[PDB]
Amino acid sequence: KSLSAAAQACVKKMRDAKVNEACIRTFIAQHVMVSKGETGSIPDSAIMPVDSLDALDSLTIECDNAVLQSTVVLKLNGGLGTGMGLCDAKTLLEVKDGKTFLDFTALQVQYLRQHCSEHLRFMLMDSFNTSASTKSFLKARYPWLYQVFDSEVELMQNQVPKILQDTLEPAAWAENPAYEWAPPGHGDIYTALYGSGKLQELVEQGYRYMFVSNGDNLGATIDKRVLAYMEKEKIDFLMEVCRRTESDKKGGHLARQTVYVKGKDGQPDAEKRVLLLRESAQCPKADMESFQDINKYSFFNTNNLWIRLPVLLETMQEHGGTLPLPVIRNEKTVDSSNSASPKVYQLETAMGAAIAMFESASAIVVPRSRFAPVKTCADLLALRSDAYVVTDDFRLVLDDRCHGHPPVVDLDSAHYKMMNGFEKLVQHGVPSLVECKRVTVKGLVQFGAGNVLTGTVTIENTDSASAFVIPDGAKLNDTTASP
Ligand SMILES: O=c1ccn([C@H]2C[C@H](O)[C@@H](COP(=O)(O)CP(=O)(O)OP(=O)(O)O)O2)c(=O)[nH]1
Repeated sequence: KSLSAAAQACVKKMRDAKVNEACIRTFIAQHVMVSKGETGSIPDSAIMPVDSLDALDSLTIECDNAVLQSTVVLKLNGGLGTGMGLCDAKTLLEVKDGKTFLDFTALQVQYLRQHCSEHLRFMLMDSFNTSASTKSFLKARYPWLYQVFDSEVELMQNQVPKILQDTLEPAAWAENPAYEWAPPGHGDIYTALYGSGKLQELVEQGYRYMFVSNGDNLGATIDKRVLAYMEKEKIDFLMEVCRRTESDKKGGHLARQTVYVKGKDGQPDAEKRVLLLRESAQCPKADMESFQDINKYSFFNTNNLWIRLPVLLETMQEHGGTLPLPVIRNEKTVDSSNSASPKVYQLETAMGAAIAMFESASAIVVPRSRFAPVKTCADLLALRSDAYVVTDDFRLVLDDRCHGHPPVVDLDSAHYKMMNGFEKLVQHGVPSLVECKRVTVKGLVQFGAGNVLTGTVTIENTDSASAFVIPDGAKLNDTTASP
């Protein structure tokens, strides 16, 4: 009511689409913020760095199994993994030995149900793109999960209209009606859990803790030392972070901020703390130096989050059924391929940003073994290789002969960024990267079946007339090999 015609059009639009009401309430709130000209900037003058945290390696103590019976595991399955040029679900790529990401997860859940807590709950966050494939995979590979897939496993992600930069109205593309919508970031999970009523369901069913992570990350597995830690320190929201390195200067960082509880009564000294998240887009042009200074801001979000659900539900109800979160303003056109299509805004939230929205919240430093996404085919190769190994609880860990360090793989992105070409590289077989510090492939190359490599291994093809084919059983140590 009393909303600008622009907003009113969006409501009307989403109504006809039969869009969940929790999404419309949330999105309009976000639409208003933008319309009022909220910059969304997070300057250094508004924040202080975080310098000390508990480490996961230091905790020894495991929780009892009764805890795990009220735990929910939720993976994010929205991504298409187009970065490797794949038009279906990313989690469905083979990782090791005919097993996909979705395989290792399902097998890990299986372990916990049998050997620890049978009441453990598994859920998935699917986009419209990933829903069918995910269901079809489970129907063949994991019946029990499929059986309930529709009923309590699958949580569908919402879609939100792209608004015109020019009038903030819902964009209209007659060529492709589907391009009028966009996913609202992975922070939509909260809005999805509320409107679907599945938050209310779980809590009523006596489910307290939930662990959320990215599907493409095989580092993220349940660790009972984290659950015990939360119970002991009464934490409602725990964000796993790894250390920010030279490579991570582009990535966002964990920071802290101050508000005050009402009144100045008590000892007039002690302050408050809130933990927030700052993406690069939120940082102003002037503060970009410190932002990339990893000695000041030393931690980044691994997106492995443990949440206390009843508290989470309570919090949303205080704010009228939604969870306010900082809104990234995505500047695009309605059809990304068309440069001359109408310029639009896409409003997106991050799931890690909610940390600042909880009274009892914290951040724990985990080893980078717990942050292992496969963004590229180079990363995909490492896992196929014998450098890694599958455990009896179905974890993926680095073989002991690597002595803690995983083989760096450089692939020529002209040929190998695409999974298509990449498969041709490994077509005849797979090499042994366990003893290989660094491997590099330039130009067009195809591997022999059973080869092995040690130390620095460079493979260069400048000719690029056909492909340099490695002999079977060939061995390369601290060398470059061209034809
Ligand atoms: O909105 C989301 C975003 C991510 N993911 C999952 C899938 C991802 O593995 C992960 C984070 O992906 P991102 O950094 O967001 C990248 P991007 O989603 O642009 O990727 P593709 O273009 O789809 O390939 O969480 C979701 O389930 N929902």
